[PDB]
Amino acid sequence: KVFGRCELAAAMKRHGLDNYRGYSLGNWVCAAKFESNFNTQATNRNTDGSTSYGILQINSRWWCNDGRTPGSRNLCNIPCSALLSSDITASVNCAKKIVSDGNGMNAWVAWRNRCKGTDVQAWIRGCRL
Repeated sequence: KVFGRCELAAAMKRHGLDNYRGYSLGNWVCAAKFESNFNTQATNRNTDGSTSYGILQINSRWWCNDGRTPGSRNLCNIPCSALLSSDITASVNCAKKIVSDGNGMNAWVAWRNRCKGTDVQAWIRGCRL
């Protein structure tokens, strides 16, 4: 499913991400914009041979099992395919664990390079929330 900007803001808020570990909703919508372009079905293979999945591009080396990443940890205890669903619940629950890992949202390289330190409030401007 390709989400609208305010539609995704409202689904992320209902799933408890506004201000989760101190990151405002605008951070999360900005990260999804640049990681997947709001598309739940986005997959991208990485250089180490792992693959990143879904709206927030969660990676198969540490977080989900896709059956083709040697020595991967499956920390969210989920098949990576569950992260491509139009219902973002599994993506949000795994992202909560990732942002709690000690490095915060720096774990998402597009957040670090394109969202960190910018007016991220612009991403939810205009939405009825």
